[PDB]
Amino acid sequence: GLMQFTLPVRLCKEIELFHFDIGPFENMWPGIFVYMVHRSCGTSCFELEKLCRFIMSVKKNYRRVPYHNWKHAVTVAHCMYAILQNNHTLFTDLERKGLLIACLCHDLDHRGFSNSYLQKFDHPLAALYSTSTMEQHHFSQTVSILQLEGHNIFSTLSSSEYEQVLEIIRKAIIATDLALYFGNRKQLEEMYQTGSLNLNNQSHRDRVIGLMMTACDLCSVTKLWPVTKLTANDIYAEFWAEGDEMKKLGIQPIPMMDRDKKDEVPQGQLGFYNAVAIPCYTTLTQILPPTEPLLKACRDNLSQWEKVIRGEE
Ligand SMILES: O=C(N[C@@H]1CCN(c2ccc(Cl)cn2)C1)c1nc(C2CC2)ccc1Nc1cncnc1
Ligand SMILES: [Mg+2]
Ligand SMILES: [Zn+2]
Repeated sequence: GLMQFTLPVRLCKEIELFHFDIGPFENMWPGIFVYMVHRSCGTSCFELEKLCRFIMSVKKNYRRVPYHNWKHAVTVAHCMYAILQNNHTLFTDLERKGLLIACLCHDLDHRGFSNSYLQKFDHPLAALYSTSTMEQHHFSQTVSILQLEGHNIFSTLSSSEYEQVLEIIRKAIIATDLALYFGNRKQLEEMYQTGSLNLNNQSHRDRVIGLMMTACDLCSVTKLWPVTKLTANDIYAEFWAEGDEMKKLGIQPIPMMDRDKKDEVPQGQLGFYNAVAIPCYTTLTQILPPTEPLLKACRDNLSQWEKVIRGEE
């Protein structure tokens, strides 16, 4: 109860910032996550013995892949931490609880392959879940760990609140299917621009949480250039491996997943910042102004990718 977590001064300061990198010391990441839950939610939110055990079962069920790994799970929870800390009054006690756990669980048991590849490969998960194939798997894994013994971190909630929080987490994890981002933002854009957006509307709240999850999921594009640059290597490591597996199915992959088409990556990143990233943080800033630093950082990396094409690096 009186056992606070405390980080070194540089991390204690820098972890409040949006562009925070959790660093290469894996054994610190669980403590970083418990510090964030304590500040963002409260020392009373979770039983420390259960949370710690929950955290370590989740870690175990992430795989050793270049990008969609344990570090990504924690990085995505940090972004969600920063948003909730800068938007202090807007979110309920169950949301702040649900959302940090949703972020940590969002990519449980990821194999480094897109939904497309599972469909074309005719993976068993594709027959079980026809859309948002991995995301439904991710949520299924989350429920599996919650139900392990001594892992029910929500055991103080009423039966009804417990159902609410698992509904928050399900929708939250499904929203990280990028296929669903495009329509979600467009609907939020119109609701803002016609001025009919309404945070008391539960249908509206879900969409906003959906956008927050995309924002957090893509947050490697909102770091200082060196972190974003080096994370781009890990993502394409996964992309190029999948392309190889596409070729093995007798399918020429899209250039994004073809390693013989590295030259085209800089231009591919512009399209992505223009088509996906900037629109995502713009709309998010419009609905939550104190998230503006995610937009600024995103623009800074977009500018850096233009410099790459101009041969200045
Ligand atoms: O870039 C991403 N998608 C782009 C789509 C088009 N792109 C493309 C097109 C043509 C060529 Cl020839 C090369 N590439 C790539 C990306 N996607 C995801 C989720 C799987 C959806 C997450 C992060 C991402 N970027 C990222 C950048 N930096 C640090 N971390 C992640
Ligand atoms: Mg995912
Ligand atoms: Zn993810």
